[PDB]
Amino acid sequence: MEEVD
Amino acid sequence: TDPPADGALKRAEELKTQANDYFKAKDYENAIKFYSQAIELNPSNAIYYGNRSLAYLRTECYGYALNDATRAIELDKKYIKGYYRRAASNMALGKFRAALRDYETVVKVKPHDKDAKMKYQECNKIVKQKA
Repeated sequence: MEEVD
Repeated sequence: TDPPADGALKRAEELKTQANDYFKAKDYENAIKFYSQAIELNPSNAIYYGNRSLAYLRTECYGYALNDATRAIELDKKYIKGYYRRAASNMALGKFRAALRDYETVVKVKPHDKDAKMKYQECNKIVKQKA
């Protein structure tokens, strides 16, 4: 999704 | 100095988000940059070094990647996605056994996570590709 970190 | 204050830290948190937005923008070097800027704001965040090395990992800068990934593990001794970064660094370098050791550790923490499993088993099978 967007959870790169 | 103690941990930098709010605004500074939260801005480092910002650059974390901004660099994420650059990773989403498919620009890993700006992501690298903003993460570096975040290291200027705070220091001991495996998040910053981890995705910075992850950015280097996208740009096949595995030399820096291996450094920054390992560096993250020095900053946040337990960061699962941080090991994952270092593992990918070793994996990409051709150190499948070294990478396997890191990936193995990740999959030993969350074996329920195929996100961890995937690269573990991938490295593992490749070790078997090597006999």
